Amino acid sequence: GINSGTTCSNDLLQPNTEVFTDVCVDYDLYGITGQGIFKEVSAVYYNSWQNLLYD
Amino acid sequence: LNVQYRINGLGVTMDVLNKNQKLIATAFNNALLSIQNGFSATNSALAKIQSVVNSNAQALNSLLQQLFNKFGAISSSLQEILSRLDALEAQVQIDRLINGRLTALNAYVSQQLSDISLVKLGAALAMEKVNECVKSQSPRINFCGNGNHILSLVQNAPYGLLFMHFSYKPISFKTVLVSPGLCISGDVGIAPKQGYFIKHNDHWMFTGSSYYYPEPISDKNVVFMNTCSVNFTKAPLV
Amino acid sequence: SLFVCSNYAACHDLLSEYGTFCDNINSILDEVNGLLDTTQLHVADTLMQGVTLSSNLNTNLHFDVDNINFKSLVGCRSFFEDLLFDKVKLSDVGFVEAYNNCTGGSEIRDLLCVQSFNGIKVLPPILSESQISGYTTAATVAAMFPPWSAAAGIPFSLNVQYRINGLGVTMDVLNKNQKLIATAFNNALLSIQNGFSATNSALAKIQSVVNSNAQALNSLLQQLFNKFGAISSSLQEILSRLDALEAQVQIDRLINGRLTALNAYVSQQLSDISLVKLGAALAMEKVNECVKSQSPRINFCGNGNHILSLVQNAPYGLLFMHF
Amino acid sequence: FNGNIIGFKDFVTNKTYNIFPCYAGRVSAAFHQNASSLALLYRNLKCSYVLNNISLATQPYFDSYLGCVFNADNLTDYSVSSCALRMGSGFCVDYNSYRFVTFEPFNVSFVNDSIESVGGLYEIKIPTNFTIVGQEEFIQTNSPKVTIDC
Amino acid sequence: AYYADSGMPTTFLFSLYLGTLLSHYYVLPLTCNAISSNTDNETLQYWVTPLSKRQYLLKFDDRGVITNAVDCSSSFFSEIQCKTKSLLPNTGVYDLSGFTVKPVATVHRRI
Amino acid sequence: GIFSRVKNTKLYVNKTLYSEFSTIVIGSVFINNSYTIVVQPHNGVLEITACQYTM
Ligand SMILES: CC(=O)N[C@H]1[C@H]([C@H](O)[C@H](O)COC(C)=O)O[C@@](O[C@H](CO)[C@@H](O)[C@@H]2O[C@@](O)(C(=O)O)C[C@H](O)[C@H]2NC(C)=O)(C(=O)O)C[C@@H]1O
Ligand SMILES: *[C@@H]1O[C@H](CO)[C@@H](O[C@@H]2O[C@H](CO)[C@@H](O)[C@H](O)[C@H]2NC(C)=O)[C@H](O)[C@H]1NC(C)=O
Ligand SMILES: *[C@@H]1O[C@H](CO)[C@@H](O)[C@H](O)[C@H]1NC(C)=O
Ligand SMILES: *[C@@H]1O[C@H](CO)[C@@H](O)[C@H](O)[C@H]1NC(C)=O
Ligand SMILES: *[C@@H]1O[C@H](CO)[C@@H](O)[C@H](O)[C@H]1NC(C)=O
Ligand SMILES: *[C@@H]1O[C@H](CO)[C@@H](O)[C@H](O)[C@H]1NC(C)=O
Ligand SMILES: *[C@@H]1O[C@H](CO)[C@@H](O)[C@H](O)[C@H]1NC(C)=O
Ligand SMILES: *[C@@H]1O[C@H](CO)[C@@H](O)[C@H](O)[C@H]1NC(C)=O
Repeated sequence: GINSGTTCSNDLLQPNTEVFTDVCVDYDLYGITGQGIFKEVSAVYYNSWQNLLYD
Repeated sequence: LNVQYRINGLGVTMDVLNKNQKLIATAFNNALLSIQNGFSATNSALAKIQSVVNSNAQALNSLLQQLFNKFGAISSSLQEILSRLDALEAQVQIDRLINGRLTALNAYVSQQLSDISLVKLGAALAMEKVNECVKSQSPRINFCGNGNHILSLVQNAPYGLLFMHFSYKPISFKTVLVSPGLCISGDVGIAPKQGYFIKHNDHWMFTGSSYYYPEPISDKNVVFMNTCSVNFTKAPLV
Repeated sequence: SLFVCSNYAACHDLLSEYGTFCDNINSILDEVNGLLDTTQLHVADTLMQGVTLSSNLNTNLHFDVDNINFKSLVGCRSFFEDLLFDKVKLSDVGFVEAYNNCTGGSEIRDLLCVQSFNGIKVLPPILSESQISGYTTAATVAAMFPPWSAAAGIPFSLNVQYRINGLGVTMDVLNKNQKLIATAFNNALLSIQNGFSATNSALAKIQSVVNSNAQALNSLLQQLFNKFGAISSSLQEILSRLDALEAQVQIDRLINGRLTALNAYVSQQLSDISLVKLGAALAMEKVNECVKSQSPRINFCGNGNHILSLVQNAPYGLLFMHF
Repeated sequence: FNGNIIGFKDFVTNKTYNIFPCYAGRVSAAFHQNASSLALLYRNLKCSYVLNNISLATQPYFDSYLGCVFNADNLTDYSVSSCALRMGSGFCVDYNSYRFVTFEPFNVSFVNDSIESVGGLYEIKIPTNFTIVGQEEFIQTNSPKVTIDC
Repeated sequence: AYYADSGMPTTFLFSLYLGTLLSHYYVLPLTCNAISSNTDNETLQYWVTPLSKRQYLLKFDDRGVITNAVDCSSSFFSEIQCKTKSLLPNTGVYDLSGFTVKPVATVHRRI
Repeated sequence: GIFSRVKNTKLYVNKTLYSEFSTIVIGSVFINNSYTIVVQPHNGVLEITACQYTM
């Protein structure tokens, strides 16, 4: 489960931050890394076990 | 007058169409309305421009997945590789990975060189078309329009030029008994520069090469000849 | 799926990660074959024109007018093209036949089918040469018989007479030697069919292009035998005496060497078919400025004072005869 | 010449061999939207040899000059004027099921008239109407100006 | 483990790392009085079909539901259609190379 | 792997509708080791007992 999952290494303590929308930032969403812009939207097709959307 | 003198060169007399200018004007605007409604149907030219835009769109789309191919490398996303391996362990795959990327790039610009060369030749062919049968009319058949091409006009197109053509093609025919070339009692040959010769009502009349019209024989519609061949038709008197 | 790796599933697994690239190569093959078929239909409808011939045609009863022979070039399959088909045996019909001999028996030196067994297949063209030769025969007899659709409604001897009007030659000496100049064309036709026994420039280029095609095929044959830095060249021995993880670098180095060889070959093929398109379009131009109607453009249809021309079907091209 | 194996001998009975390499790979298939079945073509291979390889197909075999065509009745009597599924050498298949009909793109109108100088004159079917028609054509003169950051 | 009582495609339940290769499957006997009731009522209908390595097609709709699946291994229409990224391919003459004879029995290299 | 296809056995006891089907065991050697897998239904709810107990 490379860079994805629940078991997080908290050796370097980083506080959990809210999603700063509409800005070009780097993200660490539960270990998922990258850099991009988040826009607050509405979706209804998501499921209980499903949490990520792919292109 | 331009199109009347132009179809004269295709072998059409002028006496009939002096009364028939109005209906061939309606033929002109009906042909324009038909080709304007011809784009409602998925014809070849729309298929050609859609093929061009889909071809280079698919080329630039195929450029994208060259980043996403596996190659010999363990992945295709270099960001998680550099967040997964150290800098010293990057070069064991990333140097030949970006080498594969650059081979894709120079291959792609080699097909770009090929397509720009062929579209330069297509531009040269369009140049030949527009300076030989758009701004003028050249004696060269089956090059601008198939059959008896009359003239052509060029309209603007996206990433090209649309080439619409006026062509002549009749709908009904008539059988006739004619002879190409003959001679007279003074052993002088009579042969049409264009058209044929019809014999009816005990006289030899002249016809055009594109429409049945018996014209009176003259000296201006004919090319002279010093002596006729033995296998040519012999016409008595004058 | 056959060339860079024949049948080995562990090899095909390492083919499966990079099969998008060879699928793109296959799409490149599909579009160059599409332009090949498109240019073939272009050849078909540019040789075709507004032609009408009389349906009561018999090539064996009525076959000559004013003592000029055409029985070499009269078909429906003419002797004139069949002489050239006797001069070279590597036709596509001969290719199909060579595929038909390679099903068991003799001739262990059979390069055409072991090319097919290694993967490369010379597809036949979508139009048979029989119907193309019949179309050229139909165009020629349209030029020779009423109504002269290919000769603008003018008899053939009258075409010769009206052309020699325009080349600075009077008619006073012409009216007494129609049979003499007819025998002059007959002797010219006999000379140009008899010249094909000697190795001509036309023979030089037709065996040059088919030997260039065969040389490119043989270059693909040795590309399987090239190392590309590996300790061997085929997959069975390196799947046998190695353990497929130390052989994985050998496998991917040989497949990328082979894929670069195919990239060079498809670049060569797209350049080659661009040359075919240009030569084909120039052939269209000279067809409709010589045989359908002569044009006042000097020293392009024939060197010197050109008079008239004829076109015969050829293997992988057209044969153009100019007078 | 190019390192290609040919044959061997046995060390026991001293008899030789010719190793012709075997055949692998299929040929092609044909499909239509309004059809539901498939048209199968197996060129350069014998129908009886194909049936002796694995088993007997549900459709009967049809051997041609090109090869072994399946699920299509060969019909050379009619000619398709315009086809889209080209089998090669002027051959095609189509759905109404799938059948094989020989293809020719063009033909001459074959006007029922004479051939020779009847009384020194000729029978020519000359036009009697005047009719024009526009013609649509496109020539591509420009390409989009792409670029890439290296 | 996957199940879906509702909805004809099945969905994820949980993963279970063991390492031990799983070898055998068996259905228990249920000591019950009469589920058939002298063959006038229902019965048990467990049906089974093995699985292996295959590549399939997963069509998604606008709501992300599996619409259709293509084998690409049984028929010749199983291929071509799925490699052309459609449930129904366009007209064309598409080549096939999905057969190899492999009838051999002896492979050795020796002196 | 295997695929199963189970029609529900809707037996209607009077005013108590049930739908109960059989029990399946999968495993390797089915002993006190090797993580034996037993899943059973109990009247509308499934009971997975996936543990390496005796058989
Ligand atoms: C897989 C199979 O063939 N199942 C049979 C099943 C077995 O043969 C048998 O019951 C198990 O015991 C052995 C090993 O003999 O039997 C079924 O029919 C029974 C016949 O034995 C049936 O008559 C049942 O008989 C009982 O007397 C009993 O307890 O055995 C009473 C029981 O209600 C009755 N079951 C009914 C009518 O459904 C069976 O159990 O259904 C037939 C199966 O196909
Ligand atoms: C006019 O031309 C025709 C057609 O060529 C001649 O008819 C025959 O022509 C062939 C070939 O030239 C000869 O072999 C035949 O002997 C000809 N038949 C006859 C009956 O002559 C025709 O002779 C020509 N007429 C003249 C006066 O030259
Ligand atoms: C792990 O380290 C973090 C500091 O980054 C600390 O807050 C946390 O209590 C530690 N967890 C333990 C000791 O279980
Ligand atoms: C193909 O080759 C074999 C072996 O030489 C020969 O017997 C056969 O006649 C050939 N086929 C044709 C059509 O000539
Ligand atoms: C034939 O084979 C035998 C062994 O089987 C061998 O000893 C002999 O040299 C071979 N050649 C001849 C010509 O007998
Ligand atoms: C197929 O069916 C459609 C729907 O009825 C119809 O419009 C079309 O003409 C048919 N034929 C082809 C070749 O698509
Ligand atoms: C169809 O093919 C068979 C053999 O494949 C042949 O015997 C028959 O003559 C063919 N039908 C024609 C050519 O009409
Ligand atoms: C020629 O064709 C047109 C087409 O509509 C027709 O109206 C006309 O009557 C025909 N005849 C003449 C002599 O124009």
